[PDB]
Amino acid sequence: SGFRKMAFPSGKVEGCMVQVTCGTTTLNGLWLDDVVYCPRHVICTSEDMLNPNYEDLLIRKSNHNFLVQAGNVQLRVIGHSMQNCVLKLKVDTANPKTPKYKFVRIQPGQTFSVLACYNGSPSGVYQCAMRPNFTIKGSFLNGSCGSVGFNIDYDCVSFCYMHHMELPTGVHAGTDLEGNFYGPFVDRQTAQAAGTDTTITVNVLAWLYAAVINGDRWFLNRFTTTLNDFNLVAMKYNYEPLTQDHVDILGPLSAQTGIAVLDMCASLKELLQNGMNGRTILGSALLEDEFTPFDVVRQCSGVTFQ
Amino acid sequence: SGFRKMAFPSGKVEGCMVQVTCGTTTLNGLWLDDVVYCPRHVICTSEDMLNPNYEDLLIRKSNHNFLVQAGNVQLRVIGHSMQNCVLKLKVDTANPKTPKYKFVRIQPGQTFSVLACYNGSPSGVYQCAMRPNFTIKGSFLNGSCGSVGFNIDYDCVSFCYMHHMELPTGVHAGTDLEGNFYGPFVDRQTAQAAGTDTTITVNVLAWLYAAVINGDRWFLNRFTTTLNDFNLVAMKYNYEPLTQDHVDILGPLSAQTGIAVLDMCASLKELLQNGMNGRTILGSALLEDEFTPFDVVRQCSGVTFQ
Ligand SMILES: *[C@H](O)[C@H](C[C@@H]1CCNC1=O)NC(=O)[C@@H]1[C@@H]2[C@H](CN1C(=O)OCc1ccccc1)C2(C)C
Ligand SMILES: *[C@H](O)[C@H](C[C@@H]1CCNC1=O)NC(=O)[C@@H]1[C@@H]2[C@H](CN1C(=O)OCc1ccccc1)C2(C)C
Repeated sequence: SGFRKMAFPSGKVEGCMVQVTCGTTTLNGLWLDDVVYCPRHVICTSEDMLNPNYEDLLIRKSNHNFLVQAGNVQLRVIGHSMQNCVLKLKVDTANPKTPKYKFVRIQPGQTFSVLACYNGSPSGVYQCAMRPNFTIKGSFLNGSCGSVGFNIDYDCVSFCYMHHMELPTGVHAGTDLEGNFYGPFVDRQTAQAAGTDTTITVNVLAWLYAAVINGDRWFLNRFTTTLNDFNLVAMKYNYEPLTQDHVDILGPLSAQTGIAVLDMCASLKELLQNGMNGRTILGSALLEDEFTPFDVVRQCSGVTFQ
Repeated sequence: SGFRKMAFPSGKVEGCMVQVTCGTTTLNGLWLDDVVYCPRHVICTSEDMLNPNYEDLLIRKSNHNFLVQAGNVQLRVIGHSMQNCVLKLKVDTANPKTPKYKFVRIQPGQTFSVLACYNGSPSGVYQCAMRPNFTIKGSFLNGSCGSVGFNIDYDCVSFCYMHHMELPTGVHAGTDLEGNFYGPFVDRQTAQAAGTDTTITVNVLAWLYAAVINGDRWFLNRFTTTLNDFNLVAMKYNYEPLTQDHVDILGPLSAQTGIAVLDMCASLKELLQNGMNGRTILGSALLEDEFTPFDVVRQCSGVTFQ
C-alpha cells in the first residue's frame, strides 16, 4: 500500500536528450531517429524575443549555426525546418537509443511525467497535470526549454509536451511535439497570462478512492446525492462539472471499494462545504486533483513497463 | 521557477533491475557487475515466513533453484551467499549497463529516489525521505521487494535502500545495500510496528526558503527568536531540535533570500502556533518536511547529472 505522486521511469527519454545551441541561446532537444526537435525560439536573440518573425529569422540561418551535442559527441545538422513552434533539425546520425514512440496531444485533466533537463543533461523527473487552463505547474529554470513530458505504455513512449516558457504567475506553458501550443499562448514576450483555472473534479474523486483503498475512510458518509445536485455544489467551489462519462470511468474504483460513485460525490460535497477540520487524506490537507483514475488504478494495482 | 517533489532520472538504475524467482516467491534484484542483490526472504515459503532460520534455509538451496531473468534473458546463477538480510547471487554475466555506483547508508531526514519495480520491470519513480523512525512513506505492493532507493551525484549512483516489507501502519521498511535494516525491524513476520515519528525541522525550514524563492512570502514576519526559544516550541509540536549545524546548512538559502535563519524560525513558530488560516505554501496546506536544504538548492538552481 501507499500512494505517491509517481513518474514513469525516465530512462527511455534520457537517451533522447541532447543540447542545442544557436548563437547565445542554449536549450534541450529531443533526438528521435535522425531528427532533433527543439523550441523554435532557439533561433532568437534577446532583441529578437519581443516581437520576432520566425520565418524571417529561420531563412537567415545556416545548418552550421546549430550546434547539437549528444553527450560529449557533436551531431552534424544537415537540414532544418520549422513545424509550428518547434524546429526539426535533421542530423547525420539516427539515435540508436530511439524508443518506440508516438506524438500524442493530451487533454486538460490528464497527467504526464516531465524529465527536467539542462544543457542536454537530465536533472529530475516529476509528475504534472495539464490544468484546465492549459498550463502546467512545473519546475523549470532558464535553460530548461526543450524538456519533454511523456507517458509510457508498455514499451512505447507517448510524448505529449515540450517546454517553452514561464507565465507571470510562475506556471508553465508549452507545445505538443507537433509544435502546437497548449492553450492560448505564443512564444513571444507579451503580457500573456494564464487565465482562470478550475479543479479537476473526476481526479479528486479518483484520489478519494485511492485514499479509501489505502485505509483513509473518515470522510465517508451514508448520504448520497444526484449527479445534478452534486454539480450545483461543484460550480460554487470552482470545480469542473462531473459527467456521466466521468462516473463511468470511476466504475472500477467504485466496484473495488464498494462505494458508489454518487456516494463518493456526497463525501466530496461535505468536504467542500466543511473543509477537513484538521484531518488529512493521503498525507494532504488539500483535495488533490492531479491523479487520474488511471493513475490510481495503476498505482493501487502495480502495472509495469518493459 | 516552481517547486516539485523531484526524483533523479532513473535510467541508470533501470538498467540494473532483474527478476529473481525461487520456488513460489518472485521479487526484484539489483544486478551490478556479476552479482545480483535481493532480499534474503526470497528463499522463504509462506510457512517459512513466521519464524525462519535463514542460514538453515540457505544451506538447503542450490544455485539452480534461483531463476534470474534480465528482461527476456535468463542469467545462470553460479554462486550464492547471504550478507545480513540480502542475498548476493553470483551470475555468469557482468551487467554491461553497470553504472559507477556506491553503497551508502543514509541518515533520517535525508531523501532519495525510489524506482518501484515488479517482476524486474520498473513501474514508477518517486522521492522518499528516511523518517526519523527509520521508515519510509512509500508506495509498494506485493512483488515490489528488491526495488532500490538511490541518489545520483554527477554520473555516480549512490544506492541507499532496498525494499523488504510493509509495516501495519502502511509505511515501509528495508535495508541498506549491505543488508542492514534501517531501524529496529526484522525480515520476520512479527508484531513489529513503526514507532513514534517526528517532523524534520531543518527540512521544513529549507522548504520555507524554497517558498520565498518562489514568491510565497505571506508567512514572513519581522519577529525573531533565539535558537533555544525556537527549540522549546519545536518539541511541543513534535519537531526535531534544530542544531547550529542545521543553521549553518541553511546559510546559503539564508544568504540568497536575505532572511536570517533565526528569522525564518520565528516564521515557523507562528505557523506552528497559528496554523496557516486557509492559505497554502507551495501548493500545500501542511508544512512539508521531505525536502532537504540540498534538494531546495538543487531545484532552485538547476544541477544536472551526466
Ligand atoms: C527556455 O529555457 C525558457 C524557460 C523559462 C525560463 C524561466 N522559466 C522557464 O520556464 N523560456 C523562455 O525564457 C521563454 C522564451 C522567451 C521568454 N520566455 C519566458 O519564459 O519568459 C518568462 C520568464 C523568463 C525568465 C525567467 C522567468 C520568466 C520566449 C521566446 C517566450
Ligand atoms: C516483498 O515484495 C513484500 C513487499 C510488501 C508486500 C505489501 N507491501 C509491501 O511493501 N514484502 C513482504 O511481503 C514482507 C516479507 C514477509 C512479510 N512481509 C510484509 O511486508 O508483511 C506485511 C504485509 C504483507 C502483505 C500485504 C500488506 C502487508 C516478510 C519476510 C517480512
